[PDB]
Amino acid sequence: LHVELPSQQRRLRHLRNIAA
Amino acid sequence: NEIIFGLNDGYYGAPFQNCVRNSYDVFSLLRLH
Amino acid sequence: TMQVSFVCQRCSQPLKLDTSFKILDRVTIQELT
Ligand SMILES: [Zn+2]
Repeated sequence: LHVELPSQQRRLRHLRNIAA
Repeated sequence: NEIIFGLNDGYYGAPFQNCVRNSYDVFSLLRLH
Repeated sequence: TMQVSFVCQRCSQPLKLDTSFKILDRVTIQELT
């Protein structure tokens, strides 16, 4: 659920997952 | 050979009036900083 | 309808700005930067 309007900070701090 | 990431709101991949509220005022933002 | 351009990063609700933000004096810019 990501509102696509700008000003939504998307940094490494909001990132918790990785997969291949 | 792909990697799929995950953020707070979901998963991201590689590229192949009644609900409004009040925002903090400048004084409060200065106090927070 | 009401057009909004910001959303709370934690609160997850659209926000309404204050006039002082649009009328930010150079003091606030210098301090926050
Ligand atoms: Zn909030």
